[PDB]
Amino acid sequence: SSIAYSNNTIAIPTNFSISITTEVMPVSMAKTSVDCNMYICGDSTECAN
Amino acid sequence: VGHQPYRVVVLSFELLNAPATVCGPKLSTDLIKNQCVNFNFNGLTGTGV
Repeated sequence: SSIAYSNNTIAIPTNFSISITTEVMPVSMAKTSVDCNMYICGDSTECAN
Repeated sequence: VGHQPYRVVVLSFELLNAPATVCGPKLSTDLIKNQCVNFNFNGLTGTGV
């Protein structure tokens, strides 16, 4: 971009526009739960012991 | 005893997902369904329904 610096000049807007922007924010994650034996062992009595 | 004949027989087994050929001297039991019951299917021992 070309920007010209001046000691006695100012640029002022003469019109305006309305801009609507989106911002997506994660707020939560899936709640998970696990079981000791059913995962590590399953249904084995000896493995549970 | 070191210098004496010693008849040797080596048995090699294959436990594959194929029809069983050699089985132990166990007795089959009736089928029980819809119950958490220990089972032994051709050597596959497990707990399930």
